[PDB]
Amino acid sequence: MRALLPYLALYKRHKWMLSLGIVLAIVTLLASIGLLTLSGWFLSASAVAGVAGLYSFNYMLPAAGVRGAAITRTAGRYFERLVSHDATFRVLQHLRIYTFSKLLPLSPAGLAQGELLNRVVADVDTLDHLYLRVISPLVGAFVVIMVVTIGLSFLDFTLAFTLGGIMLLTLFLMPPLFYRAGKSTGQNLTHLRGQYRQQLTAWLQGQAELTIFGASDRYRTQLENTEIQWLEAQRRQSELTALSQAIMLLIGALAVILMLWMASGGVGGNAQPGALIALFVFCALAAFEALAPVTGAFQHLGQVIASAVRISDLTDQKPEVTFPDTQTRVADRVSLTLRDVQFTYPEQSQQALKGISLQVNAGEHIAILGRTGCGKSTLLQQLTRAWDPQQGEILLNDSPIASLNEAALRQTISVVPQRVHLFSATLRDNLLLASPGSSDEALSEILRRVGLEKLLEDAGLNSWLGEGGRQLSGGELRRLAIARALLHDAPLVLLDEPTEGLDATTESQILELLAEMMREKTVLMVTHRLRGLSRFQQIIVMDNGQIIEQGTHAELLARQGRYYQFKQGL
Amino acid sequence: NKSRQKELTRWLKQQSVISQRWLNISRLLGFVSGILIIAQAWFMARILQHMIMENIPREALLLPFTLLVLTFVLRAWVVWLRERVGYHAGQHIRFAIRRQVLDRLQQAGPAWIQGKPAGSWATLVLEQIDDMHDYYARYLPQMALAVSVPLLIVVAIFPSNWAAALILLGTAPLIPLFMALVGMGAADANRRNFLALARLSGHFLDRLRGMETLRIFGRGEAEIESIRSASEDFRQRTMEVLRLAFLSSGILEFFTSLSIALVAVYFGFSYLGELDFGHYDTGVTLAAGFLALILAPEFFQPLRDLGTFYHAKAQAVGAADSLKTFMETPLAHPQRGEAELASTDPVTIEAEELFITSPEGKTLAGPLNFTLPAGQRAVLVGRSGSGKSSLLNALSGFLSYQGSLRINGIELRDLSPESWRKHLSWVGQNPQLPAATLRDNVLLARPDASEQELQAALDNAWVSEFLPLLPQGVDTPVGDQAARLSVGQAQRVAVARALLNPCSLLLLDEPAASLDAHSEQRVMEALNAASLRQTTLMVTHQLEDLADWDVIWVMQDGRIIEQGRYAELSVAGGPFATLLAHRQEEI
Ligand code: HEB
Repeated sequence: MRALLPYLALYKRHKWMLSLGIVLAIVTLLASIGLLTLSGWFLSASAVAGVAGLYSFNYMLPAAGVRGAAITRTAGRYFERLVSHDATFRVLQHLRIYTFSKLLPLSPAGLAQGELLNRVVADVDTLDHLYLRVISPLVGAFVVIMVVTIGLSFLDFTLAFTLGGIMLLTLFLMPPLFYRAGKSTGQNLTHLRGQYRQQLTAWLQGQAELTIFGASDRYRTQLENTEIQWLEAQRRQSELTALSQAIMLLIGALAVILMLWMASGGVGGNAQPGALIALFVFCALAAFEALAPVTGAFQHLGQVIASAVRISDLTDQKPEVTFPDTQTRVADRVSLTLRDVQFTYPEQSQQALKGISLQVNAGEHIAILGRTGCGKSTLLQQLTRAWDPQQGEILLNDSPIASLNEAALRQTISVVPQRVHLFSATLRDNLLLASPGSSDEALSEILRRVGLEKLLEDAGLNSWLGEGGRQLSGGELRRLAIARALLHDAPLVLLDEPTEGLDATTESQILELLAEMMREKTVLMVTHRLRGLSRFQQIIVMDNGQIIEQGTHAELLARQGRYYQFKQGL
Repeated sequence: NKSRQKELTRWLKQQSVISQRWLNISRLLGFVSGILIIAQAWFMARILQHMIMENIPREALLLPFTLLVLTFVLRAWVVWLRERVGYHAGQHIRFAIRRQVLDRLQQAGPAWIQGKPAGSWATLVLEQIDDMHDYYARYLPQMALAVSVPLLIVVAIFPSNWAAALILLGTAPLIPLFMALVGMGAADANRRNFLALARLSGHFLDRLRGMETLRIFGRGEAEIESIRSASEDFRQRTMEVLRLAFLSSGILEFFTSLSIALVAVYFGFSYLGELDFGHYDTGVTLAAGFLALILAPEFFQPLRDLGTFYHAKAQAVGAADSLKTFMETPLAHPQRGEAELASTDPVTIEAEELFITSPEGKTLAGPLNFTLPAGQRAVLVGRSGSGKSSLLNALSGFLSYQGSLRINGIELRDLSPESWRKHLSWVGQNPQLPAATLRDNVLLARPDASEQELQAALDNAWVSEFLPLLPQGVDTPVGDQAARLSVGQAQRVAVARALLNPCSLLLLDEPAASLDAHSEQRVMEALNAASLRQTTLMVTHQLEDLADWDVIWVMQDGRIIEQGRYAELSVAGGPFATLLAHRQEEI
């Protein structure tokens, strides 16, 4: 319950909208109770008065009651639905912005995955349920009971506290008792659901293997056995909800029976209550509608609390990179220099690898050539400041990289990643990402000059990409990454394995695209492919995280070192 | 009639006949609920009249109080029974739909299964089939209760006072009259709001999956505004529809309030003497007035509770949208014969004018005209997306084909899949270890294998060299998606599984594509030897070590464009030399 505190704090924005929804929920319930109680009293009072009491009996004042209660009940219900749904969409928007704003500063390393993010989206959806599914019914039930108890004690304190006491006692005791009674079943239920999903994913992914080896029929048999156990846990959970719905009817029965019995003896000082008996029994009949959502509301608090812990576990991680507030001016020419920084992870070498310490002058293209299958390259991550370098120092234009504020750092470095992401938006939005303000024609000429003509053939810039449609192939998807880096127009360009997974035709076109477009920019290109390296001013070949040798493609072959062996087809 | 909302609602009721026995019991028990509600109201009305009018002390009314307690206890018993019966109706429908979905998904085969991520099949099978439960467990029983209890109330009130019965019956035709005006078009508009909500959820998931790209471009702050604009656009669009959709709630609350007030006003002024109609010229009693008052909110309660179940129906219609189209997509389904392959000797694959077809009807490989003699090993090479992998899936029986593909002069169509696949061993990239322990995974090929045979397989595949590194050794749990084992040693387990039983045909689909430098050296070493025992077909881009393979097929755009041994192709200057040169540019 302490876990919900940060999400409860999010309710300060739109506090009036959220509280109006609960107030309208209370007013609708009180109008339902007041309308039935007034009708029950009116029948008794008029029946007792009889025909002889027509002239003495006042009915104008009850007439305003049944008119007022009927209007405030139908208008209360309509606006309770409208206001509480509108408020539920407001809190979802603020939950999504809050979660995204927390996840952004800890983006690369904090999140470590596609199953995690589907679970993060579903958890945010569950925190959105806390208001209508949990808070609105529980708070609305409490105030209705208190208003009924207080208002009904002007007649008799003993009767009001008996009906109000029974309703308060079931409001506070029964939901925790049923939440506790089904906690054992709700754990076997989560275990059996995750076990079924694991056996289903293994049965679907290994369908080729299972069918070939003749095991596809007996691995579906244990899948159906898990489903049977899973459905037996769901049946046990339904029998608990069956009990709580039956017990709710008996508690409502007890209140009516007690009011029929106790109020018959006397209401207030009047030992002959008459019409006042029907006032109490009809209040008891109507009052238990307020408690209908309550046990189901407290059950859902268990799901909401689980999601709140799970989201807080993710968004409360410490960001491992901090950015100053200095308003540095981005230079038009970037000269990157490195000192004692590692190119790749330790890779279980346990040799305490020394730094690389290379130097990149402004305007020069340098390719870092590293063995395939070795430790994964990490120079891209610590140049975009995914994490700080634990050893050595990275200077960007003879100034430390940590001295750049985020706005300047992202504007002085444009990177084409190995994993290029297609956002679901239109083709124009997938390119306006790189440069936010760009002319529609300056945007289209980029698509022409990178060789993406097919993307302007019919739907053009408005064509929907991503999951909506128009999946891009690996070759043309690489030209999308380069188009963004060209639009970004940063002085330093970082290419990570750009020609990987490409045919010789596409690989040659993209390499030529790099040279002519990125002539005036420093590129630090990291590949394990020998193609097109004659254009680079400097080639750095390294084995086991150490520069074995370095030089231009001409003089590097003359030394007949490790690079010459690669050119031999070794 | 022709809306998608009604089409999906008809589909949901077509599936409900699986548990029609349960839905009939539930509808029968709802009729018992109505009778007990009336017996409740009749006893309370009689007790109230005695105490209020005849002033009978509560100690003289033990018989009516006792009967009132039993009818309360019986009501709670029926509510308990209906809730349990309701679950059974939902469970036996979900169990049957899940069986149909898994039947259609096993029978479509791995060719169709890999068209989607396995987490999206888990959404269909777990989440969306389970989203249909409350519609069958709660919504459909409540629909039956909403037309049985109210009519049974009217039948009970009508003999006592026809004016009171008219007040309740008068409001009955107006609620369906509203459905024609609003709420038939609003229901389908809401179905699109739930689609827009799910699409807005995928908009947010898209921004989460692309935070790495948003970070490097510094677009995080400008992507909060896209989240805010999209959410704001959804809310305004949805709230326009809900201003009409929530009119059903208010109108039902108006007609329940009007009916209670009208019953109160009619009876109250009848007692005062103002009115003299509706009471069957016998006289209006307080017991008659109380019976109609207690039963007036009960007349509308089944309809009011049906709006409490709106979301049970809304999420079943959303689930039916995905499950109806899944069950209706036509699929290729390669046809299975009855013939059996008599011999256990290496087969002679022959193909002429062979076209391979995807499960959706697309052609994956064009005209194939190859021939592979018994005991010979061949390699498929070519640019990614040229249909090399499709030929191995056709031979496995996973794909239908238009042409000729004869195994020993017998068409692959006519071969019974169960008998054909016992002559088939396959090692592919991305190994799949479905079993629990590493010994179960290796022994999956044939559990009857002896320990001596199993140890030979674990030795030839070089599995035993990393067994000491494992905690439990050979009987080690492999974990979810082979988490314990790295891809290099998981693939060696697949090699052990393949060579556990020598076969007639061995298909290898880039076995050592993404393995480390060491496992690749041991996976290939085992497969280099295995490929000599029987007919082998291997798909690679590791062209530098194909000298010993006696046939090489260069595939481009779904057809074989070159053939011959390594010595001829490497110098012929054809497409293989281009591919070989491209391969050599790797380090
Ligand atoms: C537009 C579409 C829509 C939507 C989107 C929605 C969304 C939502 N929602 Fe809803 N609803 C609706 C439409 C809707 N809705 C309706 C129509 C109704 C009805 C009301 C009555 O009837 O009463 C409801 C009703 C309702 C309710 C009450 C009833 C019951 O009990 O259930 C609630 C609570 C809710 C919640 C909610 C939420 C949380 C959400 C978030 C997700 N909702």
